[PDB]
Amino acid sequence: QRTPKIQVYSRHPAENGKSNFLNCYVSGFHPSDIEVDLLKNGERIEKVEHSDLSFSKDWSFYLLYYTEFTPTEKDEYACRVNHVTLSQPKIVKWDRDM
Amino acid sequence: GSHSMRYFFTSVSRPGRGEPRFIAVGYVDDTQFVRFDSDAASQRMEPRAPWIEQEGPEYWDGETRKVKAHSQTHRVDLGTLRGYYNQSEAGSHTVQRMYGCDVGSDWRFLRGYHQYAYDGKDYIALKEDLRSWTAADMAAQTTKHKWEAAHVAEQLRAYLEGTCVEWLRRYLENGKETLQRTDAPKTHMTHHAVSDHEATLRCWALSFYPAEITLTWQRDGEDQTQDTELVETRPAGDGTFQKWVAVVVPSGQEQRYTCHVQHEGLPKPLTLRWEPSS
Amino acid sequence: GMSRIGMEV
Ligand code: NA
Ligand code: NA
Ligand code: NA
Ligand code: NA
Repeated sequence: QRTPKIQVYSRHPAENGKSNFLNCYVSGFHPSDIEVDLLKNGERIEKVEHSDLSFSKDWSFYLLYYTEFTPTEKDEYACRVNHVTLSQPKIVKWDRDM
Repeated sequence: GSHSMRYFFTSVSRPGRGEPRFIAVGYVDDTQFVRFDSDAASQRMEPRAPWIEQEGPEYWDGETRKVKAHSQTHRVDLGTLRGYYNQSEAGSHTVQRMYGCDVGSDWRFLRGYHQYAYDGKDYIALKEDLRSWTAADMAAQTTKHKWEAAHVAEQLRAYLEGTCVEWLRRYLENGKETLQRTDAPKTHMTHHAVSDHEATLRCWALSFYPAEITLTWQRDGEDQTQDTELVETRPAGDGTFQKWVAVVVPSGQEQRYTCHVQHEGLPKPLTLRWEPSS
Repeated sequence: GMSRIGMEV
């Protein structure tokens, strides 16, 4: 079993009030079953899509989860991941500088 | 430049009920162009790039027959492997397969490969000679003797050196507008104070294609790895990739630090420094 | 285009 690595980021450099896309890239995990949600103010975002499962040279899997979003000064965005290797879901907050 | 065509397959057993979950994807370089998902409604191989939609119904019928045959081979293999390893019928297990071919700048065959894994570990792989097999353990050694007796490597070698390269050249021509275009990284540097006397400089590479790239920091013209962070290259979601590299520096000393960017789309590597008025 | 080779373990 290998635990997922997570990056949460925007497709384009963030500007408050300008529409964009919120990504959560999960990689380096095994087995492939995984639960990924994008959150807005701690609540699950409903329209979220993901890439088709693929894997790296070490056989670990990777997926991209994504949705449209409009960054603002007051909204907090995050990615929440659960996997067999995790005891509790891991929440990674979106920071526009990363 | 050089190019590749690669197919990836994953099957995951579901012993409580039904057949394994099966997902197949095909790539040309870093571009996904076809997919199959056993859970999807069509039960067909589906297009994922505009240039493959040019293919007619005989292509889609042929690829659907081949991918469904691959799914059944994986279903049989999951059963055989459970027996080779004396495993319970109650647990979920996984098989993964990747194969494909590489061509050089002249679009001629460079190398082929066919690798197989059970539960995330190497099981059996074709060697670079396209004649021999690497078996990781004694269960894979049983499979190796079976495949030597059935002329498997000969059939794989014929596909990898012939058919695989012929399809790749066809796709490179039909999808030339994007497949043969390199997108050089769009670079910039950001500054993030961490105190009144230290700051992080972050060097960004955005919207590039293909994914291969190198970002390095130098201080006074020599490589710097202390106090640096380099994230894994990540998809933007529009077919291009992103990466960044960061270094923590004493405030006022930013001009000593340079970020160096190497990519196929850049004739000469780029050098960036922090613009102090910003 | 995919391979048609079927080889079972
Ligand atoms: Na868990
Ligand atoms: Na070329
Ligand atoms: Na230094
Ligand atoms: Na990664």
